[PDB]
Amino acid sequence: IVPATLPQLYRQSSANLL
Amino acid sequence: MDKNELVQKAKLAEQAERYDDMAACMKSVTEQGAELSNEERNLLSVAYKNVVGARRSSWRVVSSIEQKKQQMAREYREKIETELRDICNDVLSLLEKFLIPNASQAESKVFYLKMKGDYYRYLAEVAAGDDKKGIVDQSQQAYQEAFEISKKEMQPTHPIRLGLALNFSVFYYEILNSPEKACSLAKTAFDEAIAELDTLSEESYKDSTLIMQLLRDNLTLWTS
Amino acid sequence: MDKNELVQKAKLAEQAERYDDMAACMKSVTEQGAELSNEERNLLSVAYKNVVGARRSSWRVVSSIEQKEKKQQMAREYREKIETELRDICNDVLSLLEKFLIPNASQAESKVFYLKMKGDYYRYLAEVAAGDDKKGIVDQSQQAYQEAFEISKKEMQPTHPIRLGLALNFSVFYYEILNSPEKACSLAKTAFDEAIAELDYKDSTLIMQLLRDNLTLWT
Repeated sequence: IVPATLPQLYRQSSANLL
Repeated sequence: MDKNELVQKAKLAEQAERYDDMAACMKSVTEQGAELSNEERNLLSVAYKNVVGARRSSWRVVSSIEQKKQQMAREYREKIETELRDICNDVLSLLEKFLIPNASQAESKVFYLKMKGDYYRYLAEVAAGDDKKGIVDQSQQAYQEAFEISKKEMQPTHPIRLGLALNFSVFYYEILNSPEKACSLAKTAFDEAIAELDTLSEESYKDSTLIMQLLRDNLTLWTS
Repeated sequence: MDKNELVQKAKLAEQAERYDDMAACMKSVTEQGAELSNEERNLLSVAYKNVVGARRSSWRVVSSIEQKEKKQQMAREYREKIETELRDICNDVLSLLEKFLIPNASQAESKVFYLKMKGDYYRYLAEVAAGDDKKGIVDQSQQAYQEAFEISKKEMQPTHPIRLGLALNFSVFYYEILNSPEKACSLAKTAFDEAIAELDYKDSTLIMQLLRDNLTLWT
């Protein structure tokens, strides 16, 4: 577990998903 | 030249979400000239799918903002388009120079010919009106050949056969603007696969079943 | 180039999640010498946050593999390559901050924000710092944080999000790099409590939960 710091981060369906 | 060191480094990259690096390793492995294993085959594909997919997603965003001084979006979209064409040409270069020619097993021939159909489909999505016909032709031609072979040599429940149907159907519906052909291709694949549903093992069922759920969703989506 | 066209293009890149493009746009704007507006400054920060953050995440992963024989040799080889990119990105930002962003800054709110960034980028260098230069790099991170901390105290109210974000980050510096949990816990508690009393903008609330999340994890 890493401590929190600031800043912080329709159609079609084809094979080989991401 | 320590291909295992590259197949290993490639596995390290995927873990670190550094697909550009992973692609560089797998492309070097392909360049040796030895036919890829089924494990290398799937690493080269995942690497390239993530690298080109980032470009496709970015292009769909910049080209959606273009629809609604937005000349800047058109310029950037041109940029992203060049990056995308460059990545497709790469994969297609590997496909013609090494993968397709060294493909001994039929399953790999279908997997490689399907990849060729997908990469030409991505080029078609961004093609100059002039070049578009030729590129569409190339994609359909690759998928048709993969199709014929999969029909001959694989069971309807094979995931490569099912994934080929899914992608070939999405090519007809979007690239060819043919809803009647696309729906028919997806329904047959689903129906033939469910006709032989009893064959799937407890361990390997999810591989074909997931693709089948997908054929159904496209069909549901296209019919409503 | 046109500084506003570059600023617009950076907004497009961010929407597209193309940060290296976003960073290239914002780096050019800063090089012009124009004082960054509270919008150009945020864009430059978000771009770089995401560039370096990708390296920081891959580093942790490739290290984790090292703690979890031929592969171990190759992982270190990869860990060093990612470290070199990370250092390079930090030094880029540190050059901008030191050389242009900090000197041009006139208002206190911007100066506190730039000095916090310098504390963060030195903190990232410290996480992968070579043992020899490790003491100098930590010294630099702390110094940047402390200088911003004092200025924050004398010019902002506790509720200001930049003052709050400064406390969060500076707290995490003490616990993670100085291994001084009482400071980090004590420093974090004071900002919350001061934030809780004035409590008179809802961006500060987001920060309070993060402070609460950390005192809690440390607890």
